[PDB]
Amino acid sequence: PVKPNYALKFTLAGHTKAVSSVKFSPNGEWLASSSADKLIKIWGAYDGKFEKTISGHKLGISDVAWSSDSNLLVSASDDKTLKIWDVSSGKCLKTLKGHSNYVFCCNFNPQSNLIVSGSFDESVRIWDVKTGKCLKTLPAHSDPVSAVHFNRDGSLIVSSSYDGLCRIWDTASGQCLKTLIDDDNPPVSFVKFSPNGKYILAATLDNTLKLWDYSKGKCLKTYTGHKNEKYCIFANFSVTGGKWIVSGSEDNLVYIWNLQTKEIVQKLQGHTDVVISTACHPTENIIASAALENDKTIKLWKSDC
Ligand SMILES: Cc1c(F)ccc(C(=O)Nc2cc([N+](=O)[O-])ccc2N2CCN(C)CC2)c1Cl
Repeated sequence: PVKPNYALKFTLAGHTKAVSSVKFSPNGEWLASSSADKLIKIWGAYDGKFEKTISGHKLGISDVAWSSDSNLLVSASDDKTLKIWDVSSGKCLKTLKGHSNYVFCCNFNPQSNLIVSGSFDESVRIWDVKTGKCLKTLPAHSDPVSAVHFNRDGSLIVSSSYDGLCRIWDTASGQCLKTLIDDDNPPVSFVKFSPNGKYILAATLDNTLKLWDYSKGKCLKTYTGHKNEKYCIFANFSVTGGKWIVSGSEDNLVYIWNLQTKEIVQKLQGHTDVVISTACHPTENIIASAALENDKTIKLWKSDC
């Protein structure tokens, strides 16, 4: 339809400090969350039912990501490591050591034989999942790296940084293939490829989201009306029903825009602190949102379209 009708269905409480990231498993069954409380929690994606806690990091966790088969998780921590987890057993399979400071972001490639990470140390690292060895260290940026993401076939990596740049990397060679810069270079707080891999969605700490044609190297859409000047807030493409852009905001709301018209179609009220993370379910019209220290809860919202 014209607008979605997301309504609050479940509030997931359990973390005792700020929640940093929420991610749906590719198979749609689970939600994983990470927190400053050093814990990963697993929850039912459709019922919000608490499943289990996964522990081991020595400091707070900034991000979590699923393998393509929904069996593994990778986490990125202030303790300067990433950990690879077998979700079913809760086992830490590997600890990925190499970054010299806080690890902020992580992702598996589609094949899930590789992990990419970004750190406060200004590097992007590519890791082998099976051995846990660092395969490449990319001298990616001149300030902390806020996000890293593989494209649809894993041949490219996009990275964003407080240095105001988005960079595109060849996975195989580690070569920088593109540096994206618009009219200014405010800190880039988030970036990801579109599902089809033709565009990149990037957030900057000037209350702006932008859709880029990275190949042409041109900004196609701009999304505004939300508050984002301090925190690295995750954004998403919603594609299960109407085509939306979804993001958290520092006014405690989840914002939803029409991708094409750039109009705000919904604002979701409920959280009591900054909404730092949102996720969109892979097959159903379900959004997960998570908030910082004064809230500590995760919310599941559902729409008919
Ligand atoms: C709750 C919590 C932690 F326990 C640890 C780190 C963070 C955090 O702010 N991570 C972060 C830091 C920077 N930075 O200072 O350059 C940039 C990006 C992130 N994040 C926020 C969480 N997003 C899922 C991943 C990237 C957060 Cl929110």
